[PDB]
Amino acid sequence: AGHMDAIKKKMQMLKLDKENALDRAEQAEADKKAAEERSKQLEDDIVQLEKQLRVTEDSRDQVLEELHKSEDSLLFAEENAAKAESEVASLNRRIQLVEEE
Amino acid sequence: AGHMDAIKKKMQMLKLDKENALDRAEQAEADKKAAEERSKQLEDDIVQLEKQLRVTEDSRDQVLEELHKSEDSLLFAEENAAKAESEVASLNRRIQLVEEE
Repeated sequence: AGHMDAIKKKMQMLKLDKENALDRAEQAEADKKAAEERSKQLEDDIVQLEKQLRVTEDSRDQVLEELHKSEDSLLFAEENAAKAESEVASLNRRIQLVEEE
Repeated sequence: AGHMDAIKKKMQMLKLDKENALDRAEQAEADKKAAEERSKQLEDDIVQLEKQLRVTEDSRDQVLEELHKSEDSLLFAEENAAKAESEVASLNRRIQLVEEE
């Protein structure tokens, strides 16, 4: 085995180390794309959830509107109750005065 | 028709008016309960929606966590890529120096 045979042997072992370093570079570069692809997936996920949030919020705002119309119904019913009670008291005074004629 | 016959007649017409006022009081009192019952219905509706909102929010917070772990994956992959690139350059210098022996 010549001087060059030995050098040959050592270049081969180094090339073997480099091939493994290269494998690791390729894994890492794959891992960078897998991560970037997922990050993108998830970022859209939140977009979708942000929109879903806005919906549930408009849908809530809508029950609130109905609530407000109902509260208004209630108050009008109270007003009407007092109006009729007043009318009944007025007719009772009138029947009393009529009876006394 | 006596003096009292006439008074009788007028008390009857007044009683008729009062019976109608009473009907209106009863409608109004019914309307006050219908409104209060609905207001209650809707107030619970929003409770339910407030809770649903909090869910969708926790579920969003959760995608965000996954996002953060993915971003972290990416950075680690970049670190690993540079590490391996460095190793490959180091082995290339070594093979060059070996060849020259």
